[PDB]
Amino acid sequence: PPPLQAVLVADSFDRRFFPISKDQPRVLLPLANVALIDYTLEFLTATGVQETFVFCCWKAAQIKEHLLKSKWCRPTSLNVVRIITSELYRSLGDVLRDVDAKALVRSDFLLVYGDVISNINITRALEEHRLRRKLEKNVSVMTMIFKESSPSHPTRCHEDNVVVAVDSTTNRVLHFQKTQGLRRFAFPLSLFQGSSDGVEVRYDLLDCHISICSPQVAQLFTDNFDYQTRDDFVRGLLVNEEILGNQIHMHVTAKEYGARVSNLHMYSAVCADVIRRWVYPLTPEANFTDSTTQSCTHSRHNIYRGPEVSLGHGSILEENVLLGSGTVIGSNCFITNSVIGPGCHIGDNVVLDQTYLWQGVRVAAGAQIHQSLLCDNAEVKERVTLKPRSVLTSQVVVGPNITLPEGSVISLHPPDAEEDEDDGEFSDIKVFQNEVLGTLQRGKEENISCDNLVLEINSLKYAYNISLKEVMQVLSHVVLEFPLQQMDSPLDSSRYCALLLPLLKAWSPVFRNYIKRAADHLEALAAIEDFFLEHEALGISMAKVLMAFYQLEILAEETILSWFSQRDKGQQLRKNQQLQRFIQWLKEAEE
Amino acid sequence: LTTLDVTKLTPLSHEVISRQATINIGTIGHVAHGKSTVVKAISGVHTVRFKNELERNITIKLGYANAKIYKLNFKLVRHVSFVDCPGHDILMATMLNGAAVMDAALLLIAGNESCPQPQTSEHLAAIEIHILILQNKIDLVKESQAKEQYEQILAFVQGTVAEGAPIIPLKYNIEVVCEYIVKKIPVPPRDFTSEPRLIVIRSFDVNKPGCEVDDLKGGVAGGSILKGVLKVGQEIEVRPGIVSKDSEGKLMCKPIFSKIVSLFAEHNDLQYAAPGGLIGVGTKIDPTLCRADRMVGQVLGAVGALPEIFTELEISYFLLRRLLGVRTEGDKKAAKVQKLSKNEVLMVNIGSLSTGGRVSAVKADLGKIVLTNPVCTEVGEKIALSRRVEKHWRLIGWGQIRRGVTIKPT
Repeated sequence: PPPLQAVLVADSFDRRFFPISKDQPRVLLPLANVALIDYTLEFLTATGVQETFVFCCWKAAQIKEHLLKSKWCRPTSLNVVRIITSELYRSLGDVLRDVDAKALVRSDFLLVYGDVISNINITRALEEHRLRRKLEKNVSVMTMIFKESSPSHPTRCHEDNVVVAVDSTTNRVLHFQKTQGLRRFAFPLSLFQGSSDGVEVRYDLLDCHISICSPQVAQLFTDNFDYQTRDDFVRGLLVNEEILGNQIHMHVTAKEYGARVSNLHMYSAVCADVIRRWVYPLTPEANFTDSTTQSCTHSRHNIYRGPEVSLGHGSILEENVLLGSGTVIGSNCFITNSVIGPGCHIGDNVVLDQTYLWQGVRVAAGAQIHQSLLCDNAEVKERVTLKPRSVLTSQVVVGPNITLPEGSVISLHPPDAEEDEDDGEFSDIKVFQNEVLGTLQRGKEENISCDNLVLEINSLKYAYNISLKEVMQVLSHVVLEFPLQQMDSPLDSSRYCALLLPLLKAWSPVFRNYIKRAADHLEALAAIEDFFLEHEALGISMAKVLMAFYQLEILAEETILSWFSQRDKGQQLRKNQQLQRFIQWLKEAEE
Repeated sequence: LTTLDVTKLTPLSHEVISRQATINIGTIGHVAHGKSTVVKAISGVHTVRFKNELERNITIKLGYANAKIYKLNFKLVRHVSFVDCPGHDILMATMLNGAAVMDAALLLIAGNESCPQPQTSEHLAAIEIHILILQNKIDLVKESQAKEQYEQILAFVQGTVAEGAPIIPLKYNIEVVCEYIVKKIPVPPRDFTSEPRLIVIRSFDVNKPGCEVDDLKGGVAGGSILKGVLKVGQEIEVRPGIVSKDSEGKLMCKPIFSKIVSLFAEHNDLQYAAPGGLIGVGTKIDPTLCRADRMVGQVLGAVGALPEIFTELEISYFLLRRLLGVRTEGDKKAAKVQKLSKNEVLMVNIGSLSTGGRVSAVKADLGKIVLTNPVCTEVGEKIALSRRVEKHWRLIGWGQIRRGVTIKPT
């Protein structure tokens, strides 16, 4: 087999990090003083990947510059990394389509995102995938990696929770869905018809967002050009099983760690896990990205101390604290469960609880910081309290004597930030008639072409298997009722004549094409008689209505004479002077 | 055994010079991919087996089936290629984007039921446009057959608005249908004097694994020719060519030049290719650029076709209000085409060129569709617009190209 390859999408095509991601890509955000790209590159290198492709679109220049100075771009790195940039990328589907276009891969590559923290060794999963592919002759197209977990774990965010129904004896994924906002899950019966021997429903799987894929995956992505996410591919493939089977299998790990950073909740959870050595050997003191700045020593209660930290007198580090190089801590401080970047300056009598400080953060004396994030070079003035879930972006200062609420997100960009930040704190046939009327109303507003309008009317008639005589009656009734809608409550004949003018002229080709036979003309006249009788308030203008049919050639001159000759109550209405005058005028004008 | 030669100037549709395939006839019916048995009984089962690979677009590719009609120790009178794709929506979208496709139709109606499939077939036949309906409900009682015929006549009475006046009624029915087709099918006017133009719908790599350096054949493309006649040895060019974006800029397309080293139909074809069939023009192209279905979507020109490479197209459209002929029992907003949402991927289908395009902007009369790959069709042609509602691409509307972005790389 050829050397193992990997496609590393270095751009999340979704903005879950405004306003933080407005000046720094999510891929370059420091988790434990080390960027996420470094973690995922180390994971790829440690598992045997020998060739990696990074596809970065948003702020690709910064990612390129950071990568070129990294360890993996050295000539001595066994994991060769290729950097491909393009502004046209919009989704992971675009990346896979480009991979298939340039034919980057040859067989059984790795699909991971650029923010995946893991220590998983995929040797067993890769061997199982290859053996299954060899035995089934190119049926299994993907092998997704999952981690055994519990629904109550902090890593199990509500957004990315997933329930999967699988075949327990072959590890084949039969159904896959997300549980965001759902209090009750549903599974189609088509799962049980094939693998009736064994079916399991698993909710204890954490999605590591790692997949072992085949070039057939890229081929399917470029076949269905509308695919944008891996979930779209999985769903569309699992629903289209009768043809192009192309089944998907899975692998479950129990003693290994893997999770992707999608939001601040996942960021905090993964940072806490990394500090507490849950991703061994990817520990802060391991210095897996060899550099002079990120060296530190591990002590009791998971205390990581860098060079020249210079802790003050009386300050207490409780547990799970990482201190960067060049940091300065005051006196009588209390830092716990916090990560502090290099070069930070901390005042006296401060309290830090589950907080994260990036490079250059300066904190004045007496501050109280709990469960908040402080980006690069953020500053806090004297006696400021930050309630949980607070975010301070880069170059942000907070004035003295203020207690930011429990959701404060402030940056130098006014719109995206919830508060602009600065050196201060504050400041049966019935449906057919309705459809015909709806189409006619929509067509008139949008000025629909006669040929297009005729096709739509014909399509509806053929769909409902409507008859020819019924269609003529329905068309006349719908058109006549539509002219009545022009006047709200006039109940006059003048309004009916005004409305029937534009309707007859604009829709003349449609009526003429539909009403051509003599029998249809007789049916149309009968429908007009019912319409005139049902609208006797507007029926005084029936003479104009009769003239309109002759003028538009929908009803012939003999048709009007035949309708007038045939009679009763309707004949008395047709015996009026206005009706008689129209017949005499039409006969004389014709000849 | 035929005796095709290489001496012809002005051939005809019914001329015996080709005698392989000159007229393409569609086949849309309620068989639901069951028309294969009828086609085999009319044409042949194993007639088409010359190049196989891993199928990619099973339900989005139009398939042909060559067949020669013989009459009166029999002599071949006419040859027609039967086209039948899975799903009438794709065929309807392809046919109603210009002309020179599916000159004839055969409505495979059923005498057992009158389900919504017949209505959809009738709507597709009306939208696409000489039809010839036929009922395959064999093994029925005489009274049952008469009742089915009466029901079919009642349906055809309404269907005759556009074209609903055919007549047809195991191999005896096939023979009767063949005789009726031979008697009724008219010769369509095809411009043989124009420059040849071929649209690729199937690509192959004939070089088997572990082959020697001597028997190394490659570049065996395929597809259909609309206007013109292709002659072996001519210098042909691919309008799309090879598209690369590694230059850190806009997409650059370099056309590929080759020579027609062969021309193969289902049987052994001559050095000249005629329109109205599936002719595989095997050129001198490297198999690496033409692997299994890796060249589909390119137009193989001859004299440098004027159609430039288009990246984005401004198309004025008339979106259809509802699904054409689809009125289910529920119809809970399923048969209702919504407005053109921004950043939505739609299947632009210009003639037989199936490509993908996302909507970038629109103001109430015209959208600006950015295509997933460049195309070379025209500057004012009619481009259909489709979109899937549930795992099935379906027609949504029409379009007329008004402007575009041109790419002209050397």
